[PDB]
Amino acid sequence: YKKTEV
Amino acid sequence: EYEEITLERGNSGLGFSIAGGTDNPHIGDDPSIFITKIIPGGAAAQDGRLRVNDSILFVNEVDVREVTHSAAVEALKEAGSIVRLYVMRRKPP
Repeated sequence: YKKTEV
Repeated sequence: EYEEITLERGNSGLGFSIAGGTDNPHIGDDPSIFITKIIPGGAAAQDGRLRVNDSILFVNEVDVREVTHSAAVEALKEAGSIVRLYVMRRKPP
């Protein structure tokens, strides 16, 4: 997984 | 079990941080777009004081959760000046 910054 | 939270979005970046969907999963047992982090000084931190894990159910009117994380991050920024966050309880750790 990768956490996408929003 | 879905909670309705209207939040004021920042200009070009909001102020939250999402874990993954069907394309990029933190968990292959529930493809649901999660928030794992709150961005400090952003939209989530200024307007309220939630938990991260608030699992993005509907944003505006777009049906997220069982999506690519790219469709939910785009629907979070496509909310404009105002994120209309609706968040279901499926797997709270």
